This record gives sequence, C-alpha cells and structure tokens, in this order.
Amino acid sequence: EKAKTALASSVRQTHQLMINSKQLQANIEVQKIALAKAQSDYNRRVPLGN
Amino acid sequence: KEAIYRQLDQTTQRFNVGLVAITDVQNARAQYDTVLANELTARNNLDNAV
Repeated sequence: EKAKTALASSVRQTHQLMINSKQLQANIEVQKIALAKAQSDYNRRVPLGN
Repeated sequence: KEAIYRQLDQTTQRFNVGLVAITDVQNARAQYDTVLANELTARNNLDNAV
C-alpha cells in the first residue's frame, strides 16, 4: 500500500510540471504582444523622421 | 506662417502614420488658414500706409 501511494504522488507531481509548461507558454504570448506593440509604434514614428 | 505650415505638415504626416485623429488635422488646417488671412491683411496695411 505504501508503494502504491508513492506511485500516485509521483504521477501527480509530473502532471503538475506538464501544466507549468503551458503557463510559461502563455507568458511568452504576453511578451510577444508587447513586442508587437513596440514595433508598430516605431514603424509608425519612422517616416515622420525622414 | 512658415512655422504654422511646418506644424501642419507634421500633424498630417502623423495622422497618415496613424497616431492622431481627423480632428487634429482639421484644427491644424484652421490654424494655417488663419495665418493666411493675417498675412494678406499685413500687405494691405503696408500698401495703405505707402
């Protein structure tokens, strides 16, 4: 019984890591949106400067 | 007049770029039109003085 409980705990922790992966992916999406906004602003400010 | 013309050019260039609204261009055009009347009046006053 003790061994079976240990196996259950290990499985759950591994699944937790798997979910952390998707969390980090969402963070990446946030940063990408920020970069896109900055790029649009610059590309916008450029021709005026010519 | 030179200064106001330069300002109108900047505002139009920014609107085209996509940083402002039509109302700003309308105000810039009004301000540029006013100085044109003032410049004409100055020449009339000069001729009247002569």
